[PDB]
Amino acid sequence: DKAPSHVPFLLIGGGTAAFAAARSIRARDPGARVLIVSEDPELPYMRPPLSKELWFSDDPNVTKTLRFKQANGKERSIYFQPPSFYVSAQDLPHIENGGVAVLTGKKVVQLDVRDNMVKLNDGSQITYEKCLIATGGTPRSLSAIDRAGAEVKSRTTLFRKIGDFRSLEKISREVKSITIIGGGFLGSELACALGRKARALGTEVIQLFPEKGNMGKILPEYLSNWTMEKVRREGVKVMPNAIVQSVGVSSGKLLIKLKDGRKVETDHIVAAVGLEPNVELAKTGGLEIDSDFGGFRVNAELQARSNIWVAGDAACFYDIKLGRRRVEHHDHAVVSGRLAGENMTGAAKPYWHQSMFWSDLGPDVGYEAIGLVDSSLPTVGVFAKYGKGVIFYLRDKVVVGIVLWNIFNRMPIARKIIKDGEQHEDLNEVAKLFNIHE
Amino acid sequence: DKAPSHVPFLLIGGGTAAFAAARSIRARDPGARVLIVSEDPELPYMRPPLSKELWFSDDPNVTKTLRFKQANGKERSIYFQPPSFYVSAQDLPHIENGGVAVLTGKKVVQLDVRDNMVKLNDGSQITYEKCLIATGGTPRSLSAIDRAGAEVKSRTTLFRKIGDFRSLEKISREVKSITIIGGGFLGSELACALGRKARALGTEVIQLFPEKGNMGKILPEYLSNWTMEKVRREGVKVMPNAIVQSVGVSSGKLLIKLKDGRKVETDHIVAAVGLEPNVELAKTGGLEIDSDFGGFRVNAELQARSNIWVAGDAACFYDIKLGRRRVEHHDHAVVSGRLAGENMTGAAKPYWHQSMFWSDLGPDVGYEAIGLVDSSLPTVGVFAKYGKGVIFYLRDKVVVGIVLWNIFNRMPIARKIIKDGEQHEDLNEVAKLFNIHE
Ligand SMILES: Cc1cc2nc3c(=O)[nH]c(=O)nc-3n(C[C@H](O)[C@H](O)[C@H](O)COP(=O)(O)OP(=O)(O)OC[C@H]3O[C@@H](n4cnc5c(N)ncnc54)[C@H](O)[C@@H]3O)c2cc1C
Ligand SMILES: Cc1cc2nc3c(=O)[nH]c(=O)nc-3n(C[C@H](O)[C@H](O)[C@H](O)COP(=O)(O)OP(=O)(O)OC[C@H]3O[C@@H](n4cnc5c(N)ncnc54)[C@H](O)[C@@H]3O)c2cc1C
Repeated sequence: DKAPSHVPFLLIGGGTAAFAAARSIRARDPGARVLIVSEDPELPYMRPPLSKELWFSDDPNVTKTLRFKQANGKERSIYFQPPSFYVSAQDLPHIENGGVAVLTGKKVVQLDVRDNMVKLNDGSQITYEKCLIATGGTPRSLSAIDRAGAEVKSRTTLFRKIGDFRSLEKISREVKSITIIGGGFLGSELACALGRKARALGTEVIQLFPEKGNMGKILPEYLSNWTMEKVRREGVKVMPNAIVQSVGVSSGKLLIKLKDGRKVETDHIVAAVGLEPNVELAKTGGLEIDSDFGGFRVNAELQARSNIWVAGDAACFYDIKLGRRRVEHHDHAVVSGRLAGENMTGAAKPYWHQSMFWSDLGPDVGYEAIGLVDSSLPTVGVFAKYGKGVIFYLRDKVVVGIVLWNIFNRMPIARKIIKDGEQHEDLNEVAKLFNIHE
Repeated sequence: DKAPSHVPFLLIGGGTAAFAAARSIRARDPGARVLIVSEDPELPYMRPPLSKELWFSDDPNVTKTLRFKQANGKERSIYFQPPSFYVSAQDLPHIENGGVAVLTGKKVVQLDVRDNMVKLNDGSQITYEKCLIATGGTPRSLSAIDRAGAEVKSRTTLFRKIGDFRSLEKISREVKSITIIGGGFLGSELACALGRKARALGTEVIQLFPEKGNMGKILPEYLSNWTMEKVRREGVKVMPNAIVQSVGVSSGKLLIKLKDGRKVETDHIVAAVGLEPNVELAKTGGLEIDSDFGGFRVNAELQARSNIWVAGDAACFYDIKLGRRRVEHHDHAVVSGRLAGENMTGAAKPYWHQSMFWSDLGPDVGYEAIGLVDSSLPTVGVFAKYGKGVIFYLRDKVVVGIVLWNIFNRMPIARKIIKDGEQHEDLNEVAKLFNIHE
């Protein structure tokens, strides 16, 4: 309840990276006292289920329980730990053997790097010995929607939190037409999710984006096209090559006008058009932000200053093997958050273990990716029963990124390929490492 | 001298930044053991005298003694400390209360960050606890000269080291014409030095550069032009707007041909056209280079990795007040080197004290500078008795750089102006702080 005046380990933001760092610290410093300061009233929880498993649950009380069944059939909660796992912030300095506390509903509004101090929105001040910035990011919006009136904004969801899942799940049961703007994995996952729900009600789900196919920036054109067909088969009207010119309300309906002259009538909009790193604290903290990738600029060890690290979506870090990056993946927040916790306890380790990404777009599509995955890089695809396959992303004749298409339990192989940096003469032989033959 | 297997503090490079760090480390830890590895045969020495005082010495043995009198008339050596200040590398781990050693004539060729180890050109391996990279930079040459024959290269000086001063000084007494290429402070300082020698000796000194006038990139056009006139008054033939097309030999002499119709014939060429940061070790070390400014990319505390720092000309650092920069100034090497040393002894403080710059172009021109000094920025100059004046460099209606023209003992005032960063209603009133009125 009441924030202590001083804490050894202070973690800013109560998300995935923060929780991984808290567990990492406690593992290496058993009696450590870690304080997470989270503006969100919720305790740390994982987000991937918010766009997937929580929508495919048979339990009608899922919106209340926030529980789901994993791939192996085991049921669990999206929260990393139950409330009993944590200690209260007030008892954190006094409790024997320390623990992990979460100060929910409180925002760090000022970072005093000189005096190792943070100021909260309620005027409280907390001094620290080692600080992790794990603020993640805010979902971006459209300028066309920003310029629109207040009703348009109130009928637009920026999907990221538990509150967005509950509000949107209720909307899906109240309106007849939901439009998703954005072709990325998130927008495509929400389209498949709302798509399955729409079938029970006979409602409409629309997805439009500027690219020529789903994940146009990520997957090569041919696979992006195939994926778009699978999204359509999930009960989605996909409108590629769509750039939003303006948005307004006409007779109660939302009217989306595209630059190509087309117009779309809908009841509600979901905007999935990228993430904005939360770097407000860089101003008072005098911390550097990366102008190319956004976010806090940190080195290979995720360190910004003597006792300040950054992990998760907010951390623009230097990859020794792949260059400066900023990754927005669940496993990355775990890996980078875990790494930060180790470095905050003297590990002095650099980012080395490459984190992975995954996405599920209906039952027939499951993606796993790792490394530099971008459609503008040269690509070589090897497939077998359309069906499954691997896509290698090349730079300087070396594989720097891999996308696995309906191939599971083989990420270590992909990680080793990127690691060794070997110049392969025939990627067909390399595809056999992923059980792709013929 | 032989290198130990281990040393607590390892400084790569034996220049100004390295010495300032060694002095700083020892000041903080009077028992520290510091090893400087220098590819140069010389002990650490300051460079500004190589283009100024050493050429105006009243001692005809200056080229051998390398001693000179400062502005206050106090004689001293170009070396930071005499050999008695240092100990041998072999005895460094065994001498009680440690000391500072300089491994001369050895080049670190490999940096193994993982194992905190370096490899020398002779195969020796040295492990460290904390490491500073102070490798400075190599003088840049001209493509036109790179294309010329070996004889042309043999008669071109890349002025930077003690050997270049001795070689060029010997030449000035053996040839009839020397040509300096480059309009910066270095080229201009050398022009004034050789020009004075040419006065009471009967020889020619030529300076040519593509800019409209000396320090075209630094000073405003009107002040650059005024400075060019006084360099000429020192006995120099200044040829602005000169772009070299080729360099060849003609009857034993060097014939420079500019892109325009002009042609210059001289006996010797001195090239002073910028510096190339020495970042060879970034490859094996897995260290990040700055593609914009060059050099190693470090944070505000001059840190690159957990136990690696960078200082001096080779350090691209984050200036909390002015942004990311890389400065190539003597005082910067001292300030950043000693700040590095402090941070290598647990200080953990950012670059906050702004370093200054100076240049002497004859007896009637004394420049001092601080902050972001760039002719492409908007400037406001205030002058009194042409005489003296101050040049304010503005960004966002705030002073970010100051050049003082024949105004001394007032750098703390210029530093304070840049520190406060307040929008001034009238810069004339600010100029009064520098004793400029009417
Ligand atoms: C709906 C959804 C589905 C996803 N699905 C997948 C998937 O299938 N696969 C995959 O690999 N990745 C997926 N991701 C990405 C993954 O969830 C993110 O990379 C991960 O959540 C990043 O965690 P984080 O801790 O870095 O940031 P966050 O989880 O955003 O944590 C930051 C927290 O700090 C708080 N905060 C911010 N500023 C302050 C402040 N000043 N003071 C206090 N608190 C502050 C924020 O409110 C927030 O609660 C998904 C993301 C979303 C949103
Ligand atoms: C002639 C001259 C005049 C100048 N006059 C002025 C002036 O009036 N005012 C001013 O402000 N600045 C002046 N400067 C600039 C100032 O001298 C520099 O900013 C300063 O020398 C930078 O010091 P440093 O230690 O960073 O680099 P350096 O002095 O270049 O030190 C680097 C050293 O490390 C060595 N080294 C490099 N790589 C390795 C390796 N792998 N292993 C081992 N050793 C290595 C190099 O050989 C060199 O000896 C002048 C410079 C010159 C050359």
